[PDB]
Amino acid sequence: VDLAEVEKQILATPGVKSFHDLHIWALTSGKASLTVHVVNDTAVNPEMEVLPELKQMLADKFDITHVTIQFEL
Amino acid sequence: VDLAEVEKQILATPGVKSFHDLHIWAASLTVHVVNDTAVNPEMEVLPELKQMLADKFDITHVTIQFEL
Ligand code: NI
Ligand code: NI
Repeated sequence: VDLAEVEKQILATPGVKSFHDLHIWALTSGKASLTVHVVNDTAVNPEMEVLPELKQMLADKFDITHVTIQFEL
Repeated sequence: VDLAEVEKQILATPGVKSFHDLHIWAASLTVHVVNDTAVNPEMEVLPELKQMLADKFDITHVTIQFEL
């Protein structure tokens, strides 16, 4: 997992203003686990309009399928 | 940490319908919450869960994902 591409792809996602507290570590299984705090734009409900896009991108681009994404304004 | 008491308090929170993928390790907590679909959980649920986990369990390193 290239942490720079992960950061770039998070900030490249429509409706993402910023992020912090990105953690990416290996589970016992050796599979990637990710947590992140995302500040979404005021115009989008991120549950509907950002979360599915971040899930899709993290799976497709990084093979990360164990995700917990929190949104703040 | 009593996961049974964490479970009760999460489910006791207004706007919470269910949760899964609760993980607590050295304390850090992650969880997936299904909110009531009539509630945007970003203002009506998230701060409430964060203050409850702080008050009741001394847990402040939290990541809560709302979905479904
Ligand atoms: Ni945060
Ligand atoms: Ni889930």
